[PDB]
Amino acid sequence: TLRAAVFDLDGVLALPAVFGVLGRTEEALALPRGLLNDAFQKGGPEGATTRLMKGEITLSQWIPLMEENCRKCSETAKVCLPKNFSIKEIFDKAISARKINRPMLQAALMLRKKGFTTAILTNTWLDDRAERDGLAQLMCELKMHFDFLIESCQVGMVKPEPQIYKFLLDTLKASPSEVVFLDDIGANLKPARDLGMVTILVQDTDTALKELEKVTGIQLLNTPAPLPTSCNPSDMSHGYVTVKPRVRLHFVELGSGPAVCLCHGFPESWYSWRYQIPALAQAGYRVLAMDMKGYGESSAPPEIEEYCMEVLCKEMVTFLDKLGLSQAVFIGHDWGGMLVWYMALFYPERVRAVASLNTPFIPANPNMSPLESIKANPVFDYQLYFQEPGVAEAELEQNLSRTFKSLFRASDESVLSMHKVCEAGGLFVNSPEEPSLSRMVTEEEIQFYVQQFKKSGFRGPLNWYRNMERNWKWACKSLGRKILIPALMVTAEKDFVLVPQMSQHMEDWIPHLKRGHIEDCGHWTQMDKPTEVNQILIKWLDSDARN
Amino acid sequence: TLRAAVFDLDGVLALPAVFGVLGRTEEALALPRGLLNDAFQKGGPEGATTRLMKGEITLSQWIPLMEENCRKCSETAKVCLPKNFSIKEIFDKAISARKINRPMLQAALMLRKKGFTTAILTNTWLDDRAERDGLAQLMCELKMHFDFLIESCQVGMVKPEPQIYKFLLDTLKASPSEVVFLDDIGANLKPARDLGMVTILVQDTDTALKELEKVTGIQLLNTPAPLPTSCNPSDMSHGYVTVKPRVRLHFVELGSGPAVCLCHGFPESWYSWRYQIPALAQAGYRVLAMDMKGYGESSAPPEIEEYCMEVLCKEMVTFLDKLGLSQAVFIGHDWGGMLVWYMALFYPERVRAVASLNTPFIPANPNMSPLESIKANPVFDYQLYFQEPGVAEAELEQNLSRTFKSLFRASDESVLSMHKVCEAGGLFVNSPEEPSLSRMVTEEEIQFYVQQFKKSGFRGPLNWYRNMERNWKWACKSLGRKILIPALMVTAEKDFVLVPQMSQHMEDWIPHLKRGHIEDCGHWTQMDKPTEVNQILIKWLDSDARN
Ligand SMILES: O=C(O)CNC(=O)NC1CCCCC1
Ligand SMILES: O=C(O)CNC(=O)NC1CCCCC1
Ligand SMILES: [Mg+2]
Ligand SMILES: [Mg+2]
Repeated sequence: TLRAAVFDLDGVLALPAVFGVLGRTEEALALPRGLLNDAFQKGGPEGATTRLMKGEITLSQWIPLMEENCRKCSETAKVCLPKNFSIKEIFDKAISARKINRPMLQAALMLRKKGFTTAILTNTWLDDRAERDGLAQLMCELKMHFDFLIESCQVGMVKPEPQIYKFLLDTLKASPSEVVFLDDIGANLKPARDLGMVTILVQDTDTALKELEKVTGIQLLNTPAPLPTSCNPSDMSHGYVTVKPRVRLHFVELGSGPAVCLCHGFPESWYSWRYQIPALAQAGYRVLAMDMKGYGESSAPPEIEEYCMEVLCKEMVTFLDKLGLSQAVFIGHDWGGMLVWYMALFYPERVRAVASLNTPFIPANPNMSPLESIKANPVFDYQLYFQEPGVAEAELEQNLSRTFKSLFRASDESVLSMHKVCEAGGLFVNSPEEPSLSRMVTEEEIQFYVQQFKKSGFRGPLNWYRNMERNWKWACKSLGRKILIPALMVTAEKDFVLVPQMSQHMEDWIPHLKRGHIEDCGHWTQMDKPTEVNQILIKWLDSDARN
Repeated sequence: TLRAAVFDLDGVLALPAVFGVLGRTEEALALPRGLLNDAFQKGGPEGATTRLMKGEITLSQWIPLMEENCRKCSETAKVCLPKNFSIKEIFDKAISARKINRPMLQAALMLRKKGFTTAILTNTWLDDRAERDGLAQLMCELKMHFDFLIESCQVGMVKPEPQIYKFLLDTLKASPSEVVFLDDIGANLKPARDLGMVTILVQDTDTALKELEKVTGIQLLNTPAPLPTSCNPSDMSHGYVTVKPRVRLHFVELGSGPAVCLCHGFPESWYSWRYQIPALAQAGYRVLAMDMKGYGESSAPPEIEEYCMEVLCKEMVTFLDKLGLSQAVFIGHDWGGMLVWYMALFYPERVRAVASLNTPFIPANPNMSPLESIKANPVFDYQLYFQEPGVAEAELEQNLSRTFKSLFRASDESVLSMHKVCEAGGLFVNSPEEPSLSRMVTEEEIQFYVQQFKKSGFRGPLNWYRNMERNWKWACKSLGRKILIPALMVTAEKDFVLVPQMSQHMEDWIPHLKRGHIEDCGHWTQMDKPTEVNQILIKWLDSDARN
């Protein structure tokens, strides 16, 4: 029956009710109980506040109009008002004080995730205060999590006025019988019920939910803590920068603030950051999730030299150059991590801070060459099998779906022998033709990667592994340096190829290196433990990158 | 003969020579003349500074190494050093003190603009200081104005070492005989001359130029002040955001900082901002030059309603939503200006500040309808001729090249009667088939607009003029409000359709409205007086938007 959940802002998705603050201001200032609220609701339908609620006048225009009310109302009850009394000062404080009632927003999401059409019906105003950005940001966040957002000062109708409820109904394209309306104000519930909608008086959050859980027959309370917000490719802003005649890099941009450039690994995409992209943005940053040269919508020249670490790095400096960014926080995973370490070693000027996940910085050995060293570690055997051009491509491209479902797996799921790969003659030689779906990725998520690699295949990506000798000779130029800029090394316990023990000597080249670890975390960090990663990175960015 | 000009950074394109500061530090601190410089050049080819110059060690690694030198050198001349002596403190100050020697950079540009291949050959270092961003930004600017930038700490060679000069020669793809090398250090000139290159000892800027002007046979000195920097479309970063199922907006992004959204007018493009885009970026902002719905790479649905002011505005709020921007500075011209005024009236929350060029805010008249009002102003007659769908399209699309060359003209150039257009049955009825090339635009610039309008034509753009009634009824909803957020109204003297006298009553609806005017400035402001516009907007942004 029910198919729509509509939430109120002040007192439901947002607390504490910017409203309530009035009652406290009075108690606080020992003012006649209701003095402030009466001046607020003064004029009723023809009130200054009702106007301000219908978008007739701005909040800034209202404040003075709401001051007079505090004098008239004070003139009736035979009272006064302190000298430092400020309606502005009061509301700015009340508003910024209000925060997203997390459990409520989550309850809303759940409903949506299970077929419900969500919407926010609220009696708000046109905020032109200097601190208006407060609201702006709060909404900037809530907005995305709801199909609709019906603002009073926008639709020219406020709440109890039935008109708006017909509007809501008509907007949702649903009849009262299949809609749940939650408000903290009783009056706003009647019109709702008179239409025959399920209404819930939201007093204490937990109870409202109980009723909601009840009426909707979905478990909203004491429910497992979700995964961070994932972003829909088609809703993202896509960016393209030509760094060289035949090379254009594609990236997804979201947020404002210190620029944080995310460089995924092999064989991934910008999408590999789908969980930290909103989080970090929301965290106060301007996230630039890259599509590393050779992947997704980025250029993939066939040439192997085109993917040596030096070239790749210069192109990233150029990417910044073209974008007008002097610096930028570089956070990389897998190959991306290798890339950002060399970005801090050759372009400190452009790297605001450096951070790597799984990939440890290990100064190249002046004597022994890469090929030799790699051969000295059964786990890296897969890298040798990536040398012969075409060979690896053929297997990986054979069945994209199977390729990604076989790769992207938790540490406990495995299904890909990694020891004797060159020996087995293949990476999948003894793997299922139809691998089970990993916990980390949904069918869609995998198909996204598929369509992406259908463009340029695995030749470009694989070439990242085909410049060992070159990258080595380059790295040798930096054997005298040291990472002195803010750095963070996040290691993942259950990563059996990029084992944490490999980063134990990093502090020698990176003295003030900070760290992070993650339990039961396979190689595919972003996907495996998204919450932990966002938490770890934001904490670090906030203390070392925002400066 | 000459075809290449290579400039040194410290002492040529950048002053005052971060170097020289040493001599002053000594004089300042009454230190034995050269004490500090000797500790600096200590070790010669095998010096700590030579290493740091070849990229062997970072500046941060060097500082301590350069301190010891100040003790050894002080130990020889029988001297000491104050307690608050800091090599770090000294250099940070010296470096941020250095600025782009404007006349020199300009001289360089000129040369390039006249066929010269320019390049910066410098003995720099890997700056990993906390204030490294200083250099980063200075280079971020110089870099673009030169074909090449050969850094010592990057190429593994410092200056006098001939190797680098062969490198320069080989990089420029030119022989000594056709290259001019300018340095403030004599030693760096010999290797140059030994190759047979024209060298110029740069002491005082003006003289160096005189010699340069001489050797190159091009007037570099006392030459007219150029136009701001224009941006090459193919070098710009392009962004795409889908705001609705069938609507994707295209924009050009450059810079970092408060987001400033530029909304061009009819019939233009993001390119109409080609002069303020770098300037503003360089000014400390994140410029987002839009391609307004109906233009360039943006979607152009045929529907007329799709271009009413309300719809257009919601889509801009969505553009922000998708980009993760809570606010944004909206600056518009012509129709764009009309758009940003309504953006401040319906979405104050999202507009950090509002600014308009030419277009004045004029509250809609509750009684009289648009059609009627417009008919009451012979100059607006052109707008009536834009009503009948197809008609205007046919003429404007007939000859794009002629269309734009006829439109984009200084106030003194004219060539398009505007009075009786509906009467003449056409906007070009008595205009040349091959209009002369305006001072404001080069042939290429015009052809850019052409190729752009070859995509969606003039139907989309023209529809902006086809929603009068609708926009009117919408505007009436805001007749009670007022623009209380930071606003700037820039008027152009010689604009005969959007005359300055039309903005004389704005302060009534926008109390704290700031202003700007421009002399002899036709309608096409961005193009007519680019310098004045950048100056006006940056001044305002810096005091009202950066806050
Ligand atoms: O480039 C590096 O330094 C190390 N890269 C990897 O370990 N990549 C994974 C690819 C997928 C299978 C596991 C290893
Ligand atoms: O939209 C408005 O409010 C006013 N627009 C114009 O004046 N546009 C120009 C187009 C090219 C010819 C001159 C007028
Ligand atoms: Mg409420
Ligand atoms: Mg010099």
